Amino acid sequence: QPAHLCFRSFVEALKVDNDLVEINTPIDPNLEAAAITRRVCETNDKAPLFNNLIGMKNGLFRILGAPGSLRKSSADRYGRLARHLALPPTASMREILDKMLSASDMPPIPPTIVPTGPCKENSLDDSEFDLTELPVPLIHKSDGGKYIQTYGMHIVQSPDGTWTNWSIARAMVHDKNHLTGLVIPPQHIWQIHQMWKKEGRSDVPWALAFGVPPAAIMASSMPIPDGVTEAGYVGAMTGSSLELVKCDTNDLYVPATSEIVLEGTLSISETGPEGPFGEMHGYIFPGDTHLGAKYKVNRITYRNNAIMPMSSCGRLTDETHTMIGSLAAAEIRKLCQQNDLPITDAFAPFESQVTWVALRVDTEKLRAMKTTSEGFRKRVGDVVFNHKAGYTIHRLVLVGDDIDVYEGKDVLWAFSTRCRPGMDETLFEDVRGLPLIPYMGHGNGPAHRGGKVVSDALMPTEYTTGRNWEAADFNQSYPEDLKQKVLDNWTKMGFSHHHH
Amino acid sequence: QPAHLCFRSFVEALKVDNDLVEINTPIDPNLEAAAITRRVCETNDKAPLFNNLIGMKNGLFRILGAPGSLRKSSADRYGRLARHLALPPTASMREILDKMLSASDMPPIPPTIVPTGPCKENSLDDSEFDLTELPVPLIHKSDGGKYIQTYGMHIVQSPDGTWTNWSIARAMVHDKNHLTGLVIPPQHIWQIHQMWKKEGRSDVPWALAFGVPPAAIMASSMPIPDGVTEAGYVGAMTGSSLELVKCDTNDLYVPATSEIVLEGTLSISETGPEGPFGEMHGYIFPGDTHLGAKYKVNRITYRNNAIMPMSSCGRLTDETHTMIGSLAAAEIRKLCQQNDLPITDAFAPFESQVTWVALRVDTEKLRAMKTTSEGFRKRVGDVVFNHKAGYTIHRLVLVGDDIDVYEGKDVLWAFSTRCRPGMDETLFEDVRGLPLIPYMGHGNGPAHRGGKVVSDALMPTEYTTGRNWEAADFNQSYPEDLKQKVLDNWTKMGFSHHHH
Ligand SMILES: Cc1cc2c3c(c1C)C(C)(C)C[C@H]1C(C(=O)O)=C(c4ccccc4)[C@]4(C(=O)NC(=O)N=C4N2C[C@H](O)[C@H](O)[C@H](O)COP(=O)(O)O)N31
Ligand SMILES: Cc1cc2c3c(c1C)C(C)(C)C[C@H]1C(C(=O)O)=C(c4ccccc4)[C@]4(C(=O)NC(=O)N=C4N2C[C@H](O)[C@H](O)[C@H](O)COP(=O)(O)O)N31
Ligand SMILES: [K+]
Ligand SMILES: [K+]
Ligand SMILES: [K+]
Ligand SMILES: [K+]
Ligand SMILES: [Mn+2]
Ligand SMILES: [Mn+2]
Repeated sequence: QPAHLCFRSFVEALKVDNDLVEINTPIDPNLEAAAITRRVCETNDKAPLFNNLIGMKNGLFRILGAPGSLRKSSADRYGRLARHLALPPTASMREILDKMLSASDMPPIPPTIVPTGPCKENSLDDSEFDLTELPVPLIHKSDGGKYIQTYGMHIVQSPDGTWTNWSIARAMVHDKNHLTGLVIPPQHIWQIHQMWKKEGRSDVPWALAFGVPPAAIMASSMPIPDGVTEAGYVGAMTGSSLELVKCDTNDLYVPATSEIVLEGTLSISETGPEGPFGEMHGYIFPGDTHLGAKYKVNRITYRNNAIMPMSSCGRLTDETHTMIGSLAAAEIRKLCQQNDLPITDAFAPFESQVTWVALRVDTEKLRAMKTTSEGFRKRVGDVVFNHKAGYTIHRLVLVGDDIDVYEGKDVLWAFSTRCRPGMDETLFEDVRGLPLIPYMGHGNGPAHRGGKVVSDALMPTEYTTGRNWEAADFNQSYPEDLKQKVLDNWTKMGFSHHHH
Repeated sequence: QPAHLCFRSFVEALKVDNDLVEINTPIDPNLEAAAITRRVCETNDKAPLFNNLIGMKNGLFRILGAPGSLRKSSADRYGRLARHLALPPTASMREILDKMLSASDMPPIPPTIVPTGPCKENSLDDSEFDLTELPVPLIHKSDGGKYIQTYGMHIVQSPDGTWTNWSIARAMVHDKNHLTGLVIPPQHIWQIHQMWKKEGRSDVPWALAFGVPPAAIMASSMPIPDGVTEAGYVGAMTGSSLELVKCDTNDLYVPATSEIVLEGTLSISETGPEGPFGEMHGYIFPGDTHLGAKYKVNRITYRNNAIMPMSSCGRLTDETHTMIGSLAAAEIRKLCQQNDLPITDAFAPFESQVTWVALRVDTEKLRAMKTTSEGFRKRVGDVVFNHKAGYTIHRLVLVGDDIDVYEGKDVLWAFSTRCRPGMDETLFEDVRGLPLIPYMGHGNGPAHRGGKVVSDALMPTEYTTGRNWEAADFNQSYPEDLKQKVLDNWTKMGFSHHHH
């Protein structure tokens, strides 16, 4: 089966790519696996596969770290993401995000139910497993639990059966048969949870599948619209109906090739201690435990020689940056276009800790709108910050057509030189904020409200008559024939490969 | 003579350092020399020495580009700056800025007058030179003139004789015996010019010395206090009295080893077209010519085989970043300390196009002040933005003790995660602004006023009880013994030199 449709095949793809380090000597899931993975993420090294995890029993489990993190080379920087999607390993960010958006104007391709798959090779009933006895990692030294769930997919369905959501949300072991985790507004797992709570009759049927088809974990990390079943969106994007098997203990359906599946319920009434956790923005607040949602596990099924993917998240660069930021930016690009705004490209610069999105403006279209910065900033921020796709983003930077938003240095240049602090910005205090950002939940103001801004790095003539500068750079401040002569004589004169 | 005291010796030092490319074939001063130099600056290559400049006659002149730009290696990144100051080539930014500040609490060491020096080896009187016939560079394709002056020192003295200022300000050729250039508030050349204008009796005696002692061009680029003669400050910093010779046609004194000296007057009444120029923030606005100050040249003296230093300035990284930004930041650090503010370090991140300064706070001292963000931001911004040392800086970022302000990635991390937009910021609209920033002079508001901000990236507990987080990074979220084990086993496991 293809790498984008089968996690086991994805691991083989990383090996073939010379992008895997297999570690066959004993590694402790208490911090060691995650420390190695953290080092990998901070240095853009090969992904680690821990084949000999201290505490692994009866097949549960090996760990793959850094599944969606960056490669060292510029030419295949995003190759691990490309390998989630059947794209060439040299694919650009633009090409990856376009692939992720391509299903948004296609009919869904609903999944196909099959009678069995590798995820049924082994099972443990409620008398046979204990989550406290598995080699669940302690990911950061101050975490408030062992975070089993950093790269699996939660599966919950609306009470009326019409929407099945797949998403990533963290969860940690509570006791032998429970997890606690984040379930917070406006996330779809929370929206669905609320539907069950208002119905008031039963806990939410739930499954958590680890080592799912890579294309499915990508959509799990993307804020596709309310009501849209991720499986059919992935089917459309990949051109293939995903094969799913029914859970044993409930009527949810999981990918046939899932490495590990937990089946059970998400409580509509119970909570338990959750966190703290070393989060996407690079911080942990030791001791800041709060009550989180509580999951009961009734059954485990798993592949022979199951592999658990793990994100050792925090400071740059890991899945919480490459996937959360970029996929939010993609959805924001589309949202803006659907609201008739002249946005061509969007990206969350890593330098911003993926709290900014830079929006590239088609300034020919902007000029035709015969508008102003104040008005335009207001319109953009209203669209984005009132929508779920804008949840994680606290600063929008509007830039003109000369800026490549996928290049952080160029975004920082434009922001620092073209947006006058205060005057060229509009603050938004009556929008939902992301509490996980330290300046929100641990800051001076409301944890859940405000703290957002549109920063307009469009110059005045971009609204009127057109760009009225040239850059003072090699590219723009010298004629073509001279530039080429300089380049052609560069090594001859005594000065200093694409792939590397 | 030492490299820090003699420009010719500095050029030899760069050669010895394997940090020079000598180009002995003909190079056109019309764009080609500056294009090569621009490429060097954008790639951190070796400095170019153009020994065969088309139009060089009777010894005027060779060009050295990129004299204060960066080296490629991390270990000697700032080595060219270190070579201005007799520091080891591995000197840190902190060490360079401390050297530049060291004279601020020392007695001046006044200069020594000597009867002659190399700068008197050749001369051209007013019947013998024509500035339009020298190989003056066109630095950017849209510049409004040939900018002879990008790395020399203007020398002007107060009418009462008590202050002699040395500074860098650009100037271009106007005609055979005049330059035009920027002379703008609050710069010392402008302050002195104003004194002569109010006296109303004569034009300002002036000299412009190119290829001065490297320690002197550093102080020329630094906003040392009003009234302080740079020569005595350099003397103190270097521990040696600078040797100066008298001009032939006026009573100013120039460094004995200056490569090229122009003597004449800065008019108190005349102006001429100046600019546009590709400036420090990375832009040129073609056609934006404005009236500038007008200089009359009466005499040229020069060394045999004179070398003109040239900054091909614009986008990162060149002298306008390494020297303007860093030296402003140094002076701001000292200013803050002298105003009893608990600042330990300051740097202008290159990523900000040197429009920001990050201020590292001693948060033990801050806690003892029993203050708040609003109050502290206000106090810091009042000190800095009401002072000349703050002129070029539009954003101050306050960070706590865990942030290395000399590392832009860490400044950007702290700004993006710890400063809530709006709430954690104070805008300053009634301060002098830097018109050269595009969002000022070519922006939506007053060109010369406002557009400044203090952004407080101190977390709330840094004002009260102390830091209450750990970073989710390799360094902070794993114990020492584990980190060391990981590092020791890194290459053994299969993962990937200081000098490179
Ligand atoms: C990739 C990824 C992702 C994620 C995550 C992760 C990862 C790796 C981890 C590691 C686990 C971390 C964590 C966190 C931390 O940082 O901790 C986080 C946060 C983030 C932001 C926000 C808030 C939170 C999470 C949780 O927990 N919760 C939630 O909520 N979310 C989330 N995410 C996101 C998501 O996935 C999206 O958003 C979609 O979109 C969903 O879907 P829908 O369907 O709903 O749309 N997480
Ligand atoms: C290093 C350097 C420096 C500079 C420069 C340069 C360089 C290389 C060039 C290339 C030539 C460029 C130019 C520009 C452009 O960019 O164009 C500029 C600007 C900048 C900012 C601001 C405004 C302007 C100059 C002019 O022009 N003007 C002035 O004013 N200034 C200046 N600078 C600064 C200075 O030097 C300081 O500031 C001190 O400090 C002085 O001294 P005192 O004594 O007064 O204190 N420049
Ligand atoms: K999703
Ligand atoms: K603007
Ligand atoms: K100066
Ligand atoms: K703050
Ligand atoms: Mn969803
Ligand atoms: Mn001065």
